[PDB]
Amino acid sequence: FSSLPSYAAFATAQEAYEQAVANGDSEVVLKKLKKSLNVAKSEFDRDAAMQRKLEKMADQAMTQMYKQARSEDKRAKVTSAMQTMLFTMLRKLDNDALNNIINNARDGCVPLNIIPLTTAAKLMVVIPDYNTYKNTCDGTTFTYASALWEIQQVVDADSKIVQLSEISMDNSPNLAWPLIVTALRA
Amino acid sequence: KMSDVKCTSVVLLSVLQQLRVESSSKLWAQCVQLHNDILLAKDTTEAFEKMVSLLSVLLSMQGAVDINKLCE
Amino acid sequence: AQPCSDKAYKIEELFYSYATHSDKFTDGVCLFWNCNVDRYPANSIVCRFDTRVLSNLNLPGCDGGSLYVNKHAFHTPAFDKSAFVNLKQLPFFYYSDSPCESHGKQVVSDIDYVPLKSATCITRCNLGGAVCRHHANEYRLYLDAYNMMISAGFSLWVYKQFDTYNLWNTFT
Amino acid sequence: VGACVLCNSQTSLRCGACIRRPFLCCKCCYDHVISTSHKLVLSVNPYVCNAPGCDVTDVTQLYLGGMSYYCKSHKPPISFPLCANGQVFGLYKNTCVGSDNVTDFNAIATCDWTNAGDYILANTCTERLKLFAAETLKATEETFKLSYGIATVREVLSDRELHLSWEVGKPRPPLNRNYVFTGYRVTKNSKVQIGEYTFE
RNA sequence: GCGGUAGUAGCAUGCUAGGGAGCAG
RNA sequence: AAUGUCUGACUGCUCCCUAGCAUGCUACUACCG
Ligand SMILES: [Zn+2]
Ligand SMILES: [Zn+2]
Ligand SMILES: [Zn+2]
Ligand SMILES: [Zn+2]
Repeated sequence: FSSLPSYAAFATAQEAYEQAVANGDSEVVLKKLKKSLNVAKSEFDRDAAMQRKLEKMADQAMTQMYKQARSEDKRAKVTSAMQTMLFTMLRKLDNDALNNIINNARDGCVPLNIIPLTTAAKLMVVIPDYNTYKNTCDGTTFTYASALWEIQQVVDADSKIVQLSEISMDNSPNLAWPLIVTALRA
Repeated sequence: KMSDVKCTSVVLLSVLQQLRVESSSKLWAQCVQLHNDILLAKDTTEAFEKMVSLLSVLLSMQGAVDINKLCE
Repeated sequence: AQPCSDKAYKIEELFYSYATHSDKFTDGVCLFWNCNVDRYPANSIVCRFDTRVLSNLNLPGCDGGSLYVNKHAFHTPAFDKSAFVNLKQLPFFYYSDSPCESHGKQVVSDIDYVPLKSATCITRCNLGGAVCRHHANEYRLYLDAYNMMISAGFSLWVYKQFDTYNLWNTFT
Repeated sequence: VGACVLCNSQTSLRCGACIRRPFLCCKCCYDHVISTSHKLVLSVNPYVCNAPGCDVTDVTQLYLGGMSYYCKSHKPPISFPLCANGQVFGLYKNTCVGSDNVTDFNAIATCDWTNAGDYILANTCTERLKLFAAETLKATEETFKLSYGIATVREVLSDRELHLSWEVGKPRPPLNRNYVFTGYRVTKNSKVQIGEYTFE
């Protein structure tokens, strides 16, 4: 606690007391510079004390309002923080099936149920336009989730069963773009 | 490594539940089943196939626009 | 204890031990800087690498000490407390002595560095502001550096007569 | 703590007398306080002399003496003027841009929104000042037309229990979170505020 | 030159109370 | 137009923060004997 006028007062008191003890003065003069220097400490300790109290009070007020702001701003944004965390984790995993279906979905191919695991249990998929059909459904086979599937039925957006060979690049505009494929597990 | 699978499965179930999926009933039962099965698995492969089967749920809906976060 | 060909006439061949040389170097101040010995003389400055810290660099050596490998493989004995019985820890600070960021007059007429002030950056502008923005950035970076070193596990110590008031007094 | 709503340069300052309390880089805040009626700036702490009763809310009359803020008649022998060097004593002072046509916002802030020309002004600036004029126009509406509020306390009861009374006939506004009032205690002397206050 | 009481500050211990948290059956 | 409210047991121990009171310890000042 230096930036005090009481600091100047107390320092002058110390300097004068040092002069009194170094000049070889009499007995009562040092009592004036001891009673005044000790009243000086009884005021300087006090003002430095109260100022450090107010300082630490403001400091804990600061830490409290900081805690509050942090907590509330985080509670605001869970619905997005969770999603970004999930996807960085998924990308760090690096498996073939996961990435296969994530890329199919970012293109437009999404399932319509839970991907089953047994060799029975059907599986339905939405195909957006026919290019991905070229990159995927080749003949009676179907590759999804890095596993093999047998196509068993196709249909476009207006619920029309669509024959297999019926589809091609030429006849492509003759079908509703969102085709639907119903396959089984190999 | 397997711990990473368990951990991401926890996070995925949390996301699903906060997307109101528990409103529907049988679907939430299946999701809880797969999550609790993954948490107790011992080998990595079957845990991975349960993981993909369970992620298929989140993919089957249009609440999360993956084409945004898949920007790296 | 291993002097080079030259500098031998400078660096006398000495291995230290508080069982012997404790009573000779009494004048001035020693400096064990990563030279790991037994308990240190009461007027020393030491930066001894802690061993129980973990990371990917240091590896489990022997015995109860670890092998710290980043450039040249350093082996360090087991960390013990009875080495610093004559010393104390070093409280962080940031001494400095240089000109002030004076976009104009050098003294009291140049500040424009808005800082809520620290209490330990004993710089050259600690009046009221109180850090020439120069020293502000310098304090920030040096704080980060100290943090990173101590996170990589280096424990400093100092003689018990250390103080901070005296540097302030040296400023004026 | 934010970005200069004109310059995007990062600002820790807000315009007190201004209705939205926006972020203005040291140069932009300087320009507003010298080009308008706004002389109050809001940062981590409100800018005012901290001598007992010294209600110096003019941004141009404050000087950083010691650790507290001071007027001229209060600054200890160690200080300097905040409002100087074309910028204000505000964080990120070096990374300040200073908008060229602050007259835009300077007019959007000191208007009444009852004239169509002010609407033309809002319609005829950049998108940032467009949304700023939007917020300030809705703020002018709510502060004028949409409900109101002055009340004088009758007596204190406890730390959070208080007798009030509005002025008989004055608009008695609803008591909600989106309704706060500037708490003024006038000693005689000392038109000092005690903060912002919602009631229920 | 001592005692005493009164004050004030500093410091400690303890008890109560209030709040936040952790583990256990 | 409202506002407002949503399932959390019984114990035991422990750490942290704050407040109060007394007590206890020490110093400074004052009065009187
Ligand atoms: Zn400087
Ligand atoms: Zn600006
Ligand atoms: Zn304004
Ligand atoms: Zn003043």
